[PDB]
Amino acid sequence: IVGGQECKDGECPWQALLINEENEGFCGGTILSEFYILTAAHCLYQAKRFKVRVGDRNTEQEAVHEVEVVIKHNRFTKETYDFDIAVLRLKTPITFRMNVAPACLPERDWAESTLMTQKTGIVSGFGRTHEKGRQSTRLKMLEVPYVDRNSCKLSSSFIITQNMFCAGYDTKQEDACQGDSGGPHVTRFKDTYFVTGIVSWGEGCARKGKYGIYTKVTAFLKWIDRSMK
Amino acid sequence: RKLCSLDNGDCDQFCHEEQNSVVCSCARGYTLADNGKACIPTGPYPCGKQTL
Ligand SMILES: C[C@@H](C(=O)N1CCOCC1)N1CC[C@H](NS(=O)(=O)c2cc3cc(Cl)ccc3[nH]2)C1=O
Repeated sequence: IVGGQECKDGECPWQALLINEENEGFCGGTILSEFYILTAAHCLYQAKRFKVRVGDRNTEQEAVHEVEVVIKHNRFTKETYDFDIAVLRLKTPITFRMNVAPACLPERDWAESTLMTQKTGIVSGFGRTHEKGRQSTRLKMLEVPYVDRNSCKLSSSFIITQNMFCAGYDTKQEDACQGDSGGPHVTRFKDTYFVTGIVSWGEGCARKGKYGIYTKVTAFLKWIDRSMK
Repeated sequence: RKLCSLDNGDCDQFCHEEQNSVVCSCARGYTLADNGKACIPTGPYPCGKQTL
């Protein structure tokens, strides 16, 4: 996360971190329930074996869960990042506590008419804090304005499918960045946070005239429901 | 603005219109309150709540 603020105690409890063999974070995830994590399909190629960490806001000062089943969308394309979504079923259930809680999955039509129409959502992760930099040791979050679909396609050098949406700032230098992929984009409605996107891709980080591109969760609610059964 | 378009039909969470009337509902782990509008957590750590 470039710009934004540190997640304070209890503010981003649905954040998950995918960590490699060397226990270094390489992507985020969102906690959906005691057994399931939502992430980006493209993250699954950034490590051969990985585990999921929850509850840590600081990777330097200390729960780790192994993955049982990886459910990847059969239509994910490396070429366009379309269908950039996966669900992980963990071997052991997550114990909810301070800094560890699931985000809500919304009902589809209501999400589209009420959440996707809000002014902003919130992205979070342990990704880089500058386009060139190391992964963050602290969990960060950033309020990102929803971006008009037409404005977004006009700003992009790559195709924006209906499975994606744009969020961020045109000029202000704040964005998700490398290492944040697969993480939560949530939208608050009356003090309840609903999962609305998955961090997916961007042309650099915080580049003028570019926005962050996210997997549109509403396009996959039935898919997610099915995967969790 | 009418029904669900008017302040989310006064619903805490999900609002649907059935037969030109508001019907509120809630995410898993919440129960719809007696007023048919509020959503009450069934346990600690309900979804979507910061742990403050
Ligand atoms: C443009 C895109 C890319 O190569 N794509 C793959 C093919 O499909 C189109 C996107 N790309 C190149 C750099 C960028 N890598 S990154 O810096 O790790 C990254 C991810 C990401 C996510 C978001 Cl939401 C904002 C910025 C951002 N930067 C990325 O995803």
